[PDB]
Amino acid sequence: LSPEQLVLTLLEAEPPNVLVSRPSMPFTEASMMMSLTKLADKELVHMIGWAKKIPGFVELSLLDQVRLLESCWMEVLMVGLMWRSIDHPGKLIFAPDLVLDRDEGKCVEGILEIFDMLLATTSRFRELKLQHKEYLCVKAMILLNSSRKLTHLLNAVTDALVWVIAKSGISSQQQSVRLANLLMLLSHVRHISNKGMEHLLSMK
Amino acid sequence: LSPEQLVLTLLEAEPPNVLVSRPSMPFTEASMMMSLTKLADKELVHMIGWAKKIPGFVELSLLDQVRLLESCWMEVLMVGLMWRSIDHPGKLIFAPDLVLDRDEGKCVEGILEIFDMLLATTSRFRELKLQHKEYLCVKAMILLNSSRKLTHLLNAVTDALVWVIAKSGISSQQQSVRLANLLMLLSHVRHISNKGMEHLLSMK
Ligand SMILES: CCCCN(C)C(=O)CCCCCCCCCC[C@@H]1Cc2cc(O)ccc2[C@H]2CC[C@]3(C)[C@@H](O)CC[C@H]3[C@H]12
Ligand SMILES: CCCCN(C)C(=O)CCCCCCCCCC[C@@H]1Cc2cc(O)ccc2[C@H]2CC[C@]3(C)[C@@H](O)CC[C@H]3[C@H]12
Ligand code: NI
Ligand code: NI
Ligand code: NI
Ligand code: NI
Repeated sequence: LSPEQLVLTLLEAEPPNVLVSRPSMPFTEASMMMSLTKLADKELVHMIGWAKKIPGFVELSLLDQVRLLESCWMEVLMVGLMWRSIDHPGKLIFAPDLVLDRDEGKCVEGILEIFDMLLATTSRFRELKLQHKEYLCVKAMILLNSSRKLTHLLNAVTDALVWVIAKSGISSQQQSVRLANLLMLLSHVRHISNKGMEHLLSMK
Repeated sequence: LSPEQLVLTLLEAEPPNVLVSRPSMPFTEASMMMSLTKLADKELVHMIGWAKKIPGFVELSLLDQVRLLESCWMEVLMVGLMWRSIDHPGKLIFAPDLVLDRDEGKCVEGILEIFDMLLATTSRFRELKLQHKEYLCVKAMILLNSSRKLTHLLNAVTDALVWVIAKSGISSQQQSVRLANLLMLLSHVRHISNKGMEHLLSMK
């Protein structure tokens, strides 16, 4: 498979959006957590089908498959949330009809800071002018950077990210730099996922 | 400062080694933890002077300075340990005269698995044929990838890593790939540092 072809299959593998909605009345700690939780449940179902569409993922052992989805699922969700909210300052686009204002974060104890960390990282991706095609490779690298067919798969995604950056036309050095900047941003997603998780544990 | 000049100052900023030694008798949980702990203490002193030699680090606010050293110190220590043990399968080179066999890990409860994670990541760096000059930039990127003079500093280190990879002579695409592989290895160091820390907490 060529890089371009790898990208095209990732593009077609995007999960469908989820059918949700904001309760008409003002959010409460209960209804906001109820909404986020139902949303994630449906996204988690679609995430499994998405990973199965990544070229070579189903050829991995069932155990490795489950292992990857299990250890980086909050990260895959957050980066999708960031991509969706990239062009909307102060807003988190959890789902097409589940758009939350930053200030709504005070509706839940301790979610405000997590919202703020998501908004900041999203702003960095915006400043970097992240492209939708680079978002697809970066998302697949989060799921896979955790040995043999796996390393092969990661390499393929990496060559697909490099091909996408080459098509932007900047210089060779600026292409390396851009690569380094995209990858260093994923470690920020890792950090916010760890805090979001602890935020969940203490909560439920 | 040119990339080459940035590298040369990092090279001269390497901390001096520490004066330590193995107790003559066979290690016990107490004497192994005593040795590791004294070693780290002295390395932690030298780490502070090293960071102060990174071009632009002292111009950062005192608060940011302390913040960086405080959040990624175990990572900077582990990557130095990995570099030192790169050419020695089954051995962790904690210090010139503090060389531990893998099997000595059973001398302390729960250290065996941490030793094993360090040895595995070290083997990956060996397979990648990590160069000492790339090790210097990667180490400085761990300390700095955590806004303005900081971003400037990180960019400078990144351009220094890219310059070092260009001098290896591989193709443009293989240079991007190599960059992506070095950076993805640092996230493994992050993970082992988290486990080593928890291992310490539960312990002391
Ligand atoms: C997909 C395969 C893995 C499935 N496995 C093994 C699992 O364990 C899944 C476990 C399901 C966990 C149920 C809880 C659902 C998570 C909802 C996340 C909830 C909804 C959500 C949705 C997104 O699309 C992105 C981020 C987020 C989270 C960001 C961080 C928040 C704001 C935290 O601060 C509190 C609420 C969290 C948000
Ligand atoms: C430098 C500025 C930061 C200083 N600050 C704010 C601090 O808090 C420093 C705190 C000092 C912590 C004291 C404990 C010393 C750490 C010794 C680490 C101990 C020695 C050591 C030395 C290395 O050069 C590399 C890794 C390592 C660790 C690897 C992971 C191990 C094997 C764990 O599984 C148990 C022992 C750990 C090893
Ligand atoms: Ni569905
Ligand atoms: Ni939009
Ligand atoms: Ni000294
Ligand atoms: Ni050696």
